[PDB]
Amino acid sequence: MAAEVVPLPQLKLPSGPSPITAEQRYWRSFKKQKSHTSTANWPISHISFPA
Amino acid sequence: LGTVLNQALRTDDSDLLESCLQTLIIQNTINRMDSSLAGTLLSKLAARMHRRPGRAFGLMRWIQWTLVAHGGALVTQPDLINRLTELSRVLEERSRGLSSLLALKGKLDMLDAQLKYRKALKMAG
Amino acid sequence: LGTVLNQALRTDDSDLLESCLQTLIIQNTINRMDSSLAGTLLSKLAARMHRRPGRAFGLMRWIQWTLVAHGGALVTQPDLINRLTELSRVLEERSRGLSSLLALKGKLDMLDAQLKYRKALKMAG
Amino acid sequence: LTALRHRSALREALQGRDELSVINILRWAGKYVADPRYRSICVDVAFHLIDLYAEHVGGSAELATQFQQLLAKVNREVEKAELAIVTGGMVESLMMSVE
Amino acid sequence: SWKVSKPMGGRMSDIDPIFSQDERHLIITYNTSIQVYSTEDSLLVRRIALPLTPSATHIVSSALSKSNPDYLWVACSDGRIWHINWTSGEGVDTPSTIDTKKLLDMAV
Amino acid sequence: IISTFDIRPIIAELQDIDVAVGGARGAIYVYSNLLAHLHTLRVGTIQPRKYHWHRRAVHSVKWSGDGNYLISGGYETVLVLWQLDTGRVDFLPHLSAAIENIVVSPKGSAYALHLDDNSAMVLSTAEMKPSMYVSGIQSLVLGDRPSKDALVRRVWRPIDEIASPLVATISPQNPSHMFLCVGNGQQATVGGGATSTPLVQVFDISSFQGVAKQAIARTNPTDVNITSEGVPIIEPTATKLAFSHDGKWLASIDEWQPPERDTEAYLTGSKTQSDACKERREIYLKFWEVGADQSLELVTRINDAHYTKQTESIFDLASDPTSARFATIGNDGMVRFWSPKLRKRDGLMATRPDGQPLRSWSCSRVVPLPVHERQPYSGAITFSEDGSILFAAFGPPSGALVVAIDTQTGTVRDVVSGMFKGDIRAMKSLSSCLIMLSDDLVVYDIVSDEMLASYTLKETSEAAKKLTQLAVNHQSRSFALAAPIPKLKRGTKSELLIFNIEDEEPKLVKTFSQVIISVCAVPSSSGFVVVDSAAQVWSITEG
Amino acid sequence: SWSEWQNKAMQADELLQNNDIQSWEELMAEVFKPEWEWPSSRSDYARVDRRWVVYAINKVFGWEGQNTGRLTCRLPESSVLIYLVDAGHLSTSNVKSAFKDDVREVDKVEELIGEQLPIILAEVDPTMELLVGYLSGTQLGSSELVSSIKLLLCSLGLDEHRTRGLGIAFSKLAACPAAETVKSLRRLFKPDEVLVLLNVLRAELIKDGWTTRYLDIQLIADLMSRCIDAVGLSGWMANFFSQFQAEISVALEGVMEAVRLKGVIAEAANYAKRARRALADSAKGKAMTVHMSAELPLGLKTDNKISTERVRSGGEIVARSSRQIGHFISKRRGIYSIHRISEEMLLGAAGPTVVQEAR
Amino acid sequence: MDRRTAVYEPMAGQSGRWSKVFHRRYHQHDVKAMASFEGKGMSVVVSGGSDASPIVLPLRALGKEFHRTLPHLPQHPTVLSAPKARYILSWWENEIRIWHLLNSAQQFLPLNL
RNA sequence: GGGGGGAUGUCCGGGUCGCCCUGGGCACCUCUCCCGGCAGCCUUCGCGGGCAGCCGUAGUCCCGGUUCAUACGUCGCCGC
Repeated sequence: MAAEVVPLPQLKLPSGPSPITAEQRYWRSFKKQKSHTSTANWPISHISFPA
Repeated sequence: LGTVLNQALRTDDSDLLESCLQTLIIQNTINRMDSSLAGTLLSKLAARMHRRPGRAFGLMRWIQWTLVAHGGALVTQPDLINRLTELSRVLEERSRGLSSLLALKGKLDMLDAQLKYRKALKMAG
Repeated sequence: LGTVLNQALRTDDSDLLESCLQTLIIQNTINRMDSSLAGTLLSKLAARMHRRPGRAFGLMRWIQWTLVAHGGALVTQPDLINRLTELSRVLEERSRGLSSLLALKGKLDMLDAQLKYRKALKMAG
Repeated sequence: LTALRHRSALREALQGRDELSVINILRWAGKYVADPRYRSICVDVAFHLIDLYAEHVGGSAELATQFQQLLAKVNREVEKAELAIVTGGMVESLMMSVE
Repeated sequence: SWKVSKPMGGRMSDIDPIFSQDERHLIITYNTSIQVYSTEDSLLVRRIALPLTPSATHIVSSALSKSNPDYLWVACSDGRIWHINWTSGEGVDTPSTIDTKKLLDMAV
Repeated sequence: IISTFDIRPIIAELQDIDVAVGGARGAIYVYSNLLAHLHTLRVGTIQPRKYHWHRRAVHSVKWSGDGNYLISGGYETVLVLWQLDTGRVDFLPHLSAAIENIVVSPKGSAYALHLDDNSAMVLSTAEMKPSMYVSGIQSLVLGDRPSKDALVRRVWRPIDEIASPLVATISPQNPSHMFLCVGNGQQATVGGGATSTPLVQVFDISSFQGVAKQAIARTNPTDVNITSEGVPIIEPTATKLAFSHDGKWLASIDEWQPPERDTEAYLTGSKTQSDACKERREIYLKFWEVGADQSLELVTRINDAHYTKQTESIFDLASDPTSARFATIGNDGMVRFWSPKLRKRDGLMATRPDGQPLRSWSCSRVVPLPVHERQPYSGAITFSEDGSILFAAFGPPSGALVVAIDTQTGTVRDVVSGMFKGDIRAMKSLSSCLIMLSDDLVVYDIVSDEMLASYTLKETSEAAKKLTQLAVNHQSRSFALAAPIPKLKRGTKSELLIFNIEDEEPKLVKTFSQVIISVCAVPSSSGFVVVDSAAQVWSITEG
Repeated sequence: SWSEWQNKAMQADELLQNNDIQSWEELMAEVFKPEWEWPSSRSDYARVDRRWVVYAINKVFGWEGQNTGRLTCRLPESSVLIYLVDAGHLSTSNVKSAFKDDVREVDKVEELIGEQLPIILAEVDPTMELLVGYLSGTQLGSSELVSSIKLLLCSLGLDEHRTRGLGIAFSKLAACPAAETVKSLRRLFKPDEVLVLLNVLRAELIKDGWTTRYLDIQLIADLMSRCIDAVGLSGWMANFFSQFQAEISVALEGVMEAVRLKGVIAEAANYAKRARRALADSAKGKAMTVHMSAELPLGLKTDNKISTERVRSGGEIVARSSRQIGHFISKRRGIYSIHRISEEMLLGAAGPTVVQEAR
Repeated sequence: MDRRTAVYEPMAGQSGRWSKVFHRRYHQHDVKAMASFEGKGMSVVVSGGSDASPIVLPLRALGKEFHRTLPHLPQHPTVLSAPKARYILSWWENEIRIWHLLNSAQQFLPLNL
């Protein structure tokens, strides 16, 4: 039973009383930003997509 | 800065909160802050103090004046003592390590004293 | 002030050392002091500090600057090393309650700022 | 560094250095004493560096700044640790008055 | 009212764990026990318990009989020698002393 | 200094012998031909071939079969193979423990290893996997043959000693299994001056085989066992380990401090090296979820379970027999009740990848304990058999006191003082009475507020006073203590006392030829299970 | 052996109904092991048994059941009572075990008995030497200690036996945890009695010398902080608190100054001790590196003598050869040194004189 | 080049099979050259490396006698002095270095050294 | 480290004044026993015990100023 060579495990350090949650990273993962301006700087009324 | 701080702590902003935290003004701000957002301010100050250790002086000043101004305002709350509990936890971690750090401070103060003595000799020579 | 401190310590005088104690010139004074005479200065500063707890805003600059410029002469005197190693033992004994006394400073900085708060509110109402 | 404290070899890891890498480990120790999540390991590394390399501080001026700049941040971390035990008393006062 | 069971288990002594003939069983000699395991399934096939009782007398040596297999020679620190046979237990209750001061080793 | 040797015959006559002497300094000296050198007053110059790889003493050397290879094994947990036709060397490096004995099969195929952690593995050659594995109880043993690297006066000379009792629980939901704390090997456990037992094993009682093994504290089997100076490393010892009421949780405490030789640069004023090592302690409190296949999984780890200006020692933990709750008593004074909640930050729960939610343990209750300082305090706690009351002995010298605390509310139901002569060793709670031992042993009923039986135990050394301990049965109301008969050494005797709850006469008085290191209670039935130094296990039962 | 104690208790019951206190007191003297002379040590008392302790408290003290009782002195003039005080058997667990019958319905029993008992000892003796002995002898909870401090401040706030116990109870109430001290102090104290106590603690702080300078602790800060949190804003809500925090800031600056001087002075003392050792050996002639002048060196490092042992592989210890010792000494020389050989060396008696260049 | 010297003798039995008897690090740098000699009652092997010290090993008594490190400094002293002028003097590759000492030794019985 | 002595070098009252001594300060060599370690040889199964012990310091003919380190099974890309 030769034990398999394991590397050094990184330390699970404790987290403060407001960690970045799974859903906060999930909504931060909407990464790539493209800002398309409207014609003549018109305010955008409504966006929509079909079901 | 009271209404701005009220807005930031009531809608969970970051830009308004940081631009009002980076700045008398602090005393007027916490005195014109709403009573119900004091625990929200305590938690949002404990979070920044944990996440960044270099901002401890101003954040302890803010927490100090908040606990001065709205003391019984947190007692009339009392099912929300867990924000004070997380605050106690953060300050206990900040005050961890003090005896060994004092020993190391003395061990370095000896070197600084000798270096300043040799500079005081080298300026007169 | 270099020559007033020489004569005050050889005769083991009580009054003439105090005339120089209250008054950068202090640093330039002890760099020219005779080193066996310099240990006589440390013997009485350790004598007053060991008998009673207190403070001295001027002696922190005094004791440290002599232990650097004239601490290497401490090998010649076996009496003063034992007096300094019982001095640093009792200065630990004042240091044990620094944590409990800092928490006392917190409550007084809390209540005095809250007693001033109601007094300002009576003139505000 | 925790593995090098647990395996008894932190002194062996620090004892063979030269001037620039001592300055590098001092710079890491100064930069990262601030986090109390590894203040213990970082202070222990600074203990061993003071015990090992405090003899050449007049020999090289740039290390003499890095010993003075590490006292400069250790001096600001007692004031942070005293203000957090001042403020920890006020939180302790409020939880007594809730009762 | 209360009764105590006979001791089982044991610590494996530093005497060499001997292979059987045709390599199918392994004879491991513990303190106060000698037991034969099978090499294939690693389940024990016999446990020959050995009465040790004189504070520290220990099993000094153990070997297969080189004249005939499926025998042993087990010897203590004091003079005692057993000639048991694994796959059975004939020889535990009949030791033979040797009149030693203290028996340090034996080899067959 | 000769540790071992293997001779091979060069042959139906006997032409020569080849001797391989493994010495205690680490080397293996191969004397190639002896009968043709000493057959011929005068002899020619004989000169052994030196093969030096092991740092410590080489425990076993054997020639392999045909005679091409020289297989060997020492403290460094590595089976080494000297190629001996070339100059090369190939090794099976990371076993569990020290290679204490090797043999070669009658054919050339199999090796058989006696590993120092009470094990034997028949390996096959160049598959190099154990084709037969047999494990034992692996507890601390007072060895008969002392040690093979205690011959040459090392930095820490290995001593046959037992400093503390074995940490073991019989597990409910499967009372045939026994969880107990072990190190890597016996010699690697006792080496370093402290017990370094960062592993547990599950050991079958009904059929005495070690079923499985797992790490609790941090361990590095794949790193070097010895420092560069020569001291063996110590690993965090699992001091207190006790098991939940359900059969589904397990809470352990493991402590580690740096060695005393290592500090040397943290001393500033009146600080000695023991004070610096005591300041730099690491006391983790880890909660394990036990699976169906005896596999432990972490759920939480608490780095500082009792904290003030520095970390505080944790003296005991106990499981509530009516709920999933662990009480831990510390050196700050307070008793903390830990309970499992689900992970849920803002209503959004965190679940495992298969779908079940993640449980996490946290401090449900804090109870500060009253102190009574007349002019180094240790603790002990136990629940009732019903729950709903937790008895907490708090332990300054001679003046010490038990506090009976409610569980539903944090208020103190009772306090009882003046019942301890020295420092408290342990305390258990049978059906109505507290059975507690200090220098005295007292059964003290709290439903009557009256001590029934009191004994002044015989004065002995501090090691034996540390190694006395008891255990209650909780099914038939009987308790059982264990005490060696009066520094500890090899030949000592111990005697255990079976008491009933009601009388003062001991119901069974049996002495044993070796000192018993642990007593445990089977949870399903009556009786006890005892584990000896010369590590054999035997069960005591009424009827 | 319960029946023997039961017969002895029935005989003492017969002595109680005879109302002959003297032979009862002599029987208690025989059990505890009239004249009634004392051994002069609070520690050196012989060990007695719990049932006789319980019977002693049951006969001495008394209870009034009207849904809440009152301990009273059935024997207010008794050597048995002063022995219970000096031997410290007057604990709440002891008196509850003595009175399991009448108190089993009573709630808040620890608070009632801890409030009532030191009052009873103080009304027994107006000189309260028995109260100070009880403070020094018995295991005491925070309610008993705050009532005892109330009693001593009632007495004060021939003339030192009270201030001794005033010093004792501060140490005990500093040993107690924060919760029980705060709740018992808030119960049993008035918010002006606390101001009296805070003036006593200021007398223990300023007169001790903390605010006082030099050229002209942990057990009192706990009491001050616990009293301040026990009053809180409901008691106070002047300049008294501003001068209060001024003197506490002054004492804090003193303690921080003591920390800095502690570190510096301890390091200089340890260097001076080891340098004294090395200079003694260099005067013997073992030729180590020592600093010459009277300032401190930069690295506070002294060269030790070479150990007689060597750590070989793998960890073993062997004797140092004098050859290797000479090699390390050849390393320990500098680049220039004057090594005077004397005629006494050439005769074979003395050693040389080495003066080496300061590195 | 691992400053290592290894000694091989033939394995007993089979012919033409050598094996390393023992190795030892005699030098402090690599062992660049060595040559043997065996005659007039003297079997040596002299190994010179990069630390300038020729090390003489006994060949036939190897493992039975200690080796010997010959001096790296030349046999001629290469140090000469004018004592009336107190000049010490030494020469190597093409330079002559002359030191003057300016004072006695009786004067010094450390900042002035 | 102490308990103590023989002897080195020294100033302050000093002494008929010399050998030095008493009173104070002392640093070193040597002797003496207890302190911490190390080995041998008898006794006993061990535990322990007994006997004569060396080391706690300094530089060598040459020279231990050495000897000693933990495998294979398989690599790459991207995703959750």
